[PDB]
Amino acid sequence: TLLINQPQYAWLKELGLREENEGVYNGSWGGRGEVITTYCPANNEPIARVRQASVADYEETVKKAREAWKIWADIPAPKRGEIVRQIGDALREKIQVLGSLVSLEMGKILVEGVGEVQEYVDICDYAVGLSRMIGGPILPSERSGHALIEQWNPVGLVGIITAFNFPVAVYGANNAIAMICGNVCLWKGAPTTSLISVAVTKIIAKVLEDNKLPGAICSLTCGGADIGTAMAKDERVNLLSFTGSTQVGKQVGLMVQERFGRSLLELGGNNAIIAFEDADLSLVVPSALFAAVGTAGQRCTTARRLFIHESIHDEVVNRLKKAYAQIRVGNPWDPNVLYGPLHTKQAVSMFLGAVEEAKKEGGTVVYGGKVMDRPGNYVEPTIVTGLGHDASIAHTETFAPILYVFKFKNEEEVFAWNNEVKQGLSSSIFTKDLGRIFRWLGPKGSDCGIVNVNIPTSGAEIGGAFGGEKHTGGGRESGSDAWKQYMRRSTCTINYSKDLPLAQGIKFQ
Amino acid sequence: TLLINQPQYAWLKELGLREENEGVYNGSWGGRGEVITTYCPANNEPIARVRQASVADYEETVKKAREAWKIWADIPAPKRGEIVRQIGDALREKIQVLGSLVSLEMGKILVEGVGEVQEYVDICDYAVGLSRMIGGPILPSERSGHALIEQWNPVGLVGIITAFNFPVAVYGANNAIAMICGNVCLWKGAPTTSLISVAVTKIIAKVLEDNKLPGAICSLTCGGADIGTAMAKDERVNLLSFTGSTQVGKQVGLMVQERFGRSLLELGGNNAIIAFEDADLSLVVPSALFAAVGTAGQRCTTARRLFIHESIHDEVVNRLKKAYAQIRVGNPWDPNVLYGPLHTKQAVSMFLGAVEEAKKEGGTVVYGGKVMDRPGNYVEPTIVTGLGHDASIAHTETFAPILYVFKFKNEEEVFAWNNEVKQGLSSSIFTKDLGRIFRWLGPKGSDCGIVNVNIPTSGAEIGGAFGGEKHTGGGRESGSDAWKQYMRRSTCTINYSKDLPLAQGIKFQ
Amino acid sequence: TLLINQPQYAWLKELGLREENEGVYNGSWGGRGEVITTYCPANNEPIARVRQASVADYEETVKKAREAWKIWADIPAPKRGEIVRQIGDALREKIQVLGSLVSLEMGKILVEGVGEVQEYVDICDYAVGLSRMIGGPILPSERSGHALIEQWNPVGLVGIITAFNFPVAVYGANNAIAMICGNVCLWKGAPTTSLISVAVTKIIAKVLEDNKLPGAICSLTCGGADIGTAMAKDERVNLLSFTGSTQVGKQVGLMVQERFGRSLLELGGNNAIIAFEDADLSLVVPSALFAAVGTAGQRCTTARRLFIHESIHDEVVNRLKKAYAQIRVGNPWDPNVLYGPLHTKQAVSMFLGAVEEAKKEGGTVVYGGKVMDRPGNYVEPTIVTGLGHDASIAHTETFAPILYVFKFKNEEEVFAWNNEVKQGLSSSIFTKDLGRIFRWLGPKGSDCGIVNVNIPTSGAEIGGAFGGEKHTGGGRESGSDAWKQYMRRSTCTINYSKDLPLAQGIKFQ
Amino acid sequence: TLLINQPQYAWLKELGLREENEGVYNGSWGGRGEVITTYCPANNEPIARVRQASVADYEETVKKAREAWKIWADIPAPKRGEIVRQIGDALREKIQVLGSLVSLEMGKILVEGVGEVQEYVDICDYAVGLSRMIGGPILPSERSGHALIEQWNPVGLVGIITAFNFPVAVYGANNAIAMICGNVCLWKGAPTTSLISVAVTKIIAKVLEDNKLPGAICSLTCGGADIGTAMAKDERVNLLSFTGSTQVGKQVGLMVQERFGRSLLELGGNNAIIAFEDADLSLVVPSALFAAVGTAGQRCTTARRLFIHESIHDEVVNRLKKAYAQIRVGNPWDPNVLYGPLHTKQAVSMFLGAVEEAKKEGGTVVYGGKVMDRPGNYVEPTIVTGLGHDASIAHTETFAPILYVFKFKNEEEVFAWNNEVKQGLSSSIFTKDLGRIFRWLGPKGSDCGIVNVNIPTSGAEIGGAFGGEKHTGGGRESGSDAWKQYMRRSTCTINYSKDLPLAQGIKFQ
Ligand SMILES: [Cl-]
Ligand SMILES: [Cl-]
Ligand SMILES: [Cl-]
Ligand SMILES: [Cl-]
Ligand SMILES: [Mg+2]
Repeated sequence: TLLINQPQYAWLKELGLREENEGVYNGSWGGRGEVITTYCPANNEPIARVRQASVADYEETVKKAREAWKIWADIPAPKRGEIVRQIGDALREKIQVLGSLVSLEMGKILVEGVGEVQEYVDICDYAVGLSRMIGGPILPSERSGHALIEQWNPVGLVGIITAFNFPVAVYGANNAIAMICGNVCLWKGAPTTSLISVAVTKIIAKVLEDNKLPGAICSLTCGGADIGTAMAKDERVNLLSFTGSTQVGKQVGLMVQERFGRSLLELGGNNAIIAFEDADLSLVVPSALFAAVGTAGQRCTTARRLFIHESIHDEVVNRLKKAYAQIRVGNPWDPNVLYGPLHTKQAVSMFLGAVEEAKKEGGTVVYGGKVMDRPGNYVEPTIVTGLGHDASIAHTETFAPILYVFKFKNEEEVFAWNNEVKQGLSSSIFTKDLGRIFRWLGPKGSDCGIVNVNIPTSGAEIGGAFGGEKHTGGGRESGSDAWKQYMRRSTCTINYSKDLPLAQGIKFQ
Repeated sequence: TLLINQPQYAWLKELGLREENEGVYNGSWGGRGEVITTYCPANNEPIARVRQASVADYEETVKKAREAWKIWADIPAPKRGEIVRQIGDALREKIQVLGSLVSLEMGKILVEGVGEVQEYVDICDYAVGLSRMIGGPILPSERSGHALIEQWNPVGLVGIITAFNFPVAVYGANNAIAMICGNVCLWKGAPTTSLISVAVTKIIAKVLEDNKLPGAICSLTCGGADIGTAMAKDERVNLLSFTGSTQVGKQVGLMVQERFGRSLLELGGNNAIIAFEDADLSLVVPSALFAAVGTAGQRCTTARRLFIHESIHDEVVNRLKKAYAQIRVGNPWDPNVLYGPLHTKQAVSMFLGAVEEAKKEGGTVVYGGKVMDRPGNYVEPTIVTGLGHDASIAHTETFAPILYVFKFKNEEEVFAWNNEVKQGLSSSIFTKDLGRIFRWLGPKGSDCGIVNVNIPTSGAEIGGAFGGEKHTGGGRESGSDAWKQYMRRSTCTINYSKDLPLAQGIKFQ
Repeated sequence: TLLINQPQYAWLKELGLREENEGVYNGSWGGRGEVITTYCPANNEPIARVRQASVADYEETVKKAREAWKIWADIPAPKRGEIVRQIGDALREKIQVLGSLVSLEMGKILVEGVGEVQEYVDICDYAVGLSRMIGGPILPSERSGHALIEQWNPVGLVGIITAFNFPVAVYGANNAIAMICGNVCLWKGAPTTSLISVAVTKIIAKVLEDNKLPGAICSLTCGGADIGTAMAKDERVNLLSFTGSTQVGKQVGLMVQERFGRSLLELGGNNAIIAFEDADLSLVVPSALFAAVGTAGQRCTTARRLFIHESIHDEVVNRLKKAYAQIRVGNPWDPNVLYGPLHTKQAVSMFLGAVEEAKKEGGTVVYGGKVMDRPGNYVEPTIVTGLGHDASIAHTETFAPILYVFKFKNEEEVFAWNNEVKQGLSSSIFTKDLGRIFRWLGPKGSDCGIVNVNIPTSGAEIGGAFGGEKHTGGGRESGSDAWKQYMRRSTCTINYSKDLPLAQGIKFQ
Repeated sequence: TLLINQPQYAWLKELGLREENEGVYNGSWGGRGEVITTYCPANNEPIARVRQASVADYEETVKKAREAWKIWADIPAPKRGEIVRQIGDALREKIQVLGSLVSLEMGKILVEGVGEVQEYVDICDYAVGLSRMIGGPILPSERSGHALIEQWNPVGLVGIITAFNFPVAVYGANNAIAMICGNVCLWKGAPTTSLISVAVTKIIAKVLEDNKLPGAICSLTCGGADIGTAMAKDERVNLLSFTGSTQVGKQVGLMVQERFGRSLLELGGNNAIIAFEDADLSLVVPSALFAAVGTAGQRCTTARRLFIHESIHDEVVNRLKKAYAQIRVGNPWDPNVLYGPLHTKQAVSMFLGAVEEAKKEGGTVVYGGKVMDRPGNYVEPTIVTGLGHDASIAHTETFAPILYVFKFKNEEEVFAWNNEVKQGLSSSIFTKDLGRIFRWLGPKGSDCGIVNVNIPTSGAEIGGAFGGEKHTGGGRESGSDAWKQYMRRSTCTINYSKDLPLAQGIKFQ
């Protein structure tokens, strides 16, 4: 009954996958923990199985990774970049089958599965350039005969815990940057995307092996809360990068702080689009639709709140309704499909509960709101009007395609309503007004980590630092100087002179 | 019997101090909490009194500071820099009496009290430059017709909790940078340096008032653990900068993390000097003496571990003992005095406790070890030989002038011994060897935030970022890009084109 | 008959000026060249005399400056910054009388004379911050056991030749930055602002002398084309910063290039304001008036071309005409005056010549065009319509308040018309259109060094790099990384390892 | 008799070369100028022919390149980076045959021909990273309601004139950087490496055409001084990057300055190695040998002056002589060969002239000094002792393997002797002394653009800016912020507020 044993899924074996897969890699493959089966969310059929990490596997792997670091940190950063360049090429060679696996096991449409691998590929090439650039300034000392230099050095072992919904690119953004910065990595992906984690690790492991480097430089320990909690408490994990829910990330952040470790937290979002009276509606309507229903509403950057100026609210809602009806639903890997399943049946339950709560709280479902009657975890993309902007359910991140629509009149109030929630990931205004745009970008504007104009809430690219504020946790990935989170700064004074310190009346020899 | 009522301390009134002083400033002066008397540690005589903050004082002050922020954040950063320039000049005008007050209330020698004010003065002038420079890059977007900009904006209210031992400069470093970054400040200094906090706040208040700015931009709430804990828990404190012990800072860090605030932690040190066989001993011996006994061993950067190559260990110890015997002890304001008292009577008891534990664990006191028979909190500067490097007492920060001396043979082991403690603030090697110097600066070298060569563990200047790693807490102050900790980064994509997104087969209006 | 001998102008002595002044400073004051008398352009009366540099003076001064450099370059940059900080304070103390001298000898209104000194003061404070920041990155070498560092070091002697119209601030921007970068300076100002040059040099000389530094660090050799040509040809002048006409600057550039020196060229402008149909006309009209008539049209950044969309052309011209009639003319040191005299009688004659040329080429004088009926070099601020945008006189920089007005219809054509002249200093558009703004800032937009939006052509501040492209010469002053022009870059590889190169089959010992 | 018509050289056809090759590419291939034949310097046999550019070819190519720029500058920099990435891959695929062509037509050994292609490959990958990074800062304006941004835009057409001795990598460093900065390029290579220029252009043209981009983005006009002089005088060539002799580059620099263009000059070297008394002689002797004789002394970074402390001078010379005798001479494609021919017979004549001049100026040839009796342009690598450090011939760059050896005693004199020549490219000291190393790197140290320690004068890598000072011309290539030379800076103030300027007593409408 496993999909991997059916001839039409034989392409899975191009990624090195089998009926039962080892979920631990440290140079050798293994796994003594519980065996997990992952399921295709489009049809609820089992794909294949992964043997997860026991405690003993975790111990063995952390030790091997930290021994590997002694070799890896001695490799000049540009030569570490060459390894990352080869990882990029190795991903390129498997981009179609890896993207297909992302679609099969996670459930996003094929163009987004492929696009996720391409993002990892492109971050590799960015990191190759960074590998010749990272460092700090040489500064003019106030002391004669002294140099003053800012050095940056790897922190050591970077633990990377990732979420189900970007099962390739979040790891990749952390991996590429941590690697060129001289760190070794230990990955614990989401249990429901274990095959993706194994497949990516097979690709990287071959590059490391072909370059005669210890594979534990990019270690893997598949598991769930058990392994993740161990990483959060483990003093040997010098930096823990955690992408996931605010609820879990809060506890991870506390555990890392308890041991004076470093954490990089990429947590929940509740992202608003604001359409002012002067907005180009032919831009607003498709922008809101694709940002709200993309990935079936399961992006951290998904648009979940849409504020529309009262003068245009009804027209925008009507136009969105007509466009929602045209969304093409199907298997996520099938041609021209725009909309696939939610990742789990529990996500369907949370969807239904939020729709019910919105209705009981005075909202009107103007489109969608129901489960779809087909195999897998499909729900209708949903638009809710009439709720108060401070309704409890509107302030909650429900990881599903529910778009709460609100009216506003004035700029100051709607900026405050963007900022009033606990999350702080992405935000967008649609307007032509020059002053409003720079106020939005200013100290009295959006409080989010991503602050966009005339592009919706998923508007981000690898050249910038990606992340959020407030309960989104404060970490950054990929661009700008995000690399500094993966290294330790030292401020270094070098006395190269023959000068002696003042004796201060003491008779020294 | 208050020193401020005695003729030879009449200079205290030049700072605006009187017998009983208001310890709350938010534009108005007040203080309805407990009245604290601070004492001169050189003679245990009371100086004057300060009315501390009640809960109601704290609440009123936080609200007024956040109201002032609405005004302050709208002032262009270069004009904020002009205010910080005037603060610098106002400190210059009072540098002698303020330095004298540091010597009187805190107990460090006069040149260091004056020197502490000078560092604040110099940070002000550095911040004036920064006020025309802070910001982020404009990046090349991959998207046609889009701009990509990294913006930086103030976090809002920066709470600043400071230690007794640098009662002017730690606050000043945070104040000057936080101000040009567009933040308002709330200061809670050490209770035993309350008069210093009041005096500094009087200087700043006059500058703000002369510029017709709300005084709550630089608010003061004197108090102890009650006020500091409230700040740690207060969601209105956007960044909490904490300088203090690791024990207290750990709890502050956890409380801030619990509420997804920002913390900047500057915690304990256990700083090593390492002298290799090729070291210039005429440089090593005075360097170690002044870095170990300076400020009576009460700098966070004090040298507390001295590793000496076995070939020169006995010679260096003998030379140190002969030099320690020449240290000039007396009132810290008297001319040519090098060595004053410890800050508190509790510090004297902690000193004696550590000396006893050192003896139990196998160490030998070769110089000092006892309380001096004189008024005030004077203890002998102390040298202990023969302890194992991993002795529990050697791994502890005892904030007293106790220098633990160790032998070593090879570079790899002694670098490891530098790194093996939980603290990670400052570190120094003395050597002539070019390769050893660059290895010390590299990934297998010192793990501290300050990594020095042929200058001891207090070698730092305002152009660099100041702080440590590990249990020193990770925060940075003053130079390089430390300013970014006082601001929030946004990555901003601006679509300025008339281009519409691809319709993806949906028919839009 | 000298103004300095009349009681009405006795304040001139507060600047150390006498009836006859030494125009050479190299630590000693002297001048064996021709004695020049400078005149007040508001009343054509002689002010006082300056003894200019002979060739022997020039030779002696260059030698003393280069000897002084040996001392100055050994002073740590932050301590050089402290000298520059004190220069800023000394300027502050004389700001009113020095600004008054700028008004008296050069002729601009008092607020602009004072404002020029204030700009120098604020550049000093900027440079104080830079003095702790200048330097380059430490980069990750591809070679094991090697460091790679980018160093910056002073070029040596920076010659500074300046124009009459900013007789304080151009020198100051070069002086403050060159000084913190470790260079010594040699100033040759405009002959007609010799008293200003002497007065500034007296202020700086006292600071240097008070700090026990050789005065030749900021040397002065007053003179005309002969001294300027000598500097252009002198291999001992490592960097020649030249501010002045394109005609003279072209020759200075060729002379410096012939000897493989460095030049920093700040040459002529022909700056355009473009008002689009959507512009705020209540912003456009005052912006254009003040940018066109400010300093009697004698700024390098003066607006000389005004392109107005055809739909609003007639209205904007009518509003400009009504406002020009209200310009208040008089002695530039009187506070109601917006508008002072031109700098020379020749300038008045050239104004008249340009007006006649504009009429010959088909232009209509709609306001002004004539000399004013009063003593001093006063001309009417002048507006000319009906010329072709490619009229010869419109493409010429005439240093007089003549504003040439043109119609346009389309964005691409008017951007091209902005760009079609040989000058490339400043440019401004007035518009509300977001896309037009970013196209103006982009690769098909303005070709100038200053590219402004809704602020006119004088919109610049010290935090940015100031300068132009094309025949404006390409140099930059003040902000961003302009400091790099005053230093030499080295890319430094340091092998700190014991590794030997591969023998490649050769037998070495 | 053409090598390309012989079966042993059929591999040349892998580069698309034939008996007679078009030497003009602008999207179409042509060439109506003179047909040049290039010869193998190892045996003086003709290889193949190239049809060079006539004036009409040049004029059409410049126009086509500037038309192509309209498309290219509108492509986002990251997407321009993607093109450069594919150029790197296309070079990778041809690296062996292209390296072999460099050895055949230029004459350097095969590992260096391949290594030159590899440097271009790695610059492409570095540029891919930079394509997401280039830009300037957003700065904090002193003006309320204004933004201040530093923009960078392409200059347009970058003409690239290259020397014979790095016929791939110099072009590639300029091409990759100019391309990601949004410029189109026009290449005129050395006439004696025309086949290399054609082969590289064939590789790039295929990438451009495969991407449906106009081929004139990377245009080629093969020719000699006629085309190069036309480029130097052509106002349509916005930046002219020139690599070549100081003698030619001086005139190029003057012609570009005459038209207020931009030049990037990479001119001659006269690079010194200095061996101090404490140097590692097992490091010095091989370092000096390989840096002096590598590429038969035809690197711009070749070591030409060797200063040895008097205490070790005779020993180092004796060891160098014994090592020179082991240099393996032969065909530069033969695997066992270290030393091939000079590039031309004129180079042989210049070598002989310099050897006899050195003897006439008092030098002694202690090794070599003769032409080799064999086919091709072979001369003996040569060592000359006994010249004064200021002998005219030692101050001249003779592009041939002649090493002039000098004694010295003290550091200050030998630093001055490094600096006393007109050239300023590279420089190296060998020493263990920490203070001497930092003095060498400081303001009283080396005046060159490359300043090395314990690595010889060819020690450079792509992460750093490459170039020299003084008569080396000042330009930089490849790393750090060298990219700014290929773009134009604008300083942009944006008033986004509704604020109007102060009326200054004028009543506007
Ligand atoms: Cl001693
Ligand atoms: Cl629509
Ligand atoms: Cl040898
Ligand atoms: Cl008006
Ligand atoms: Mg003139």
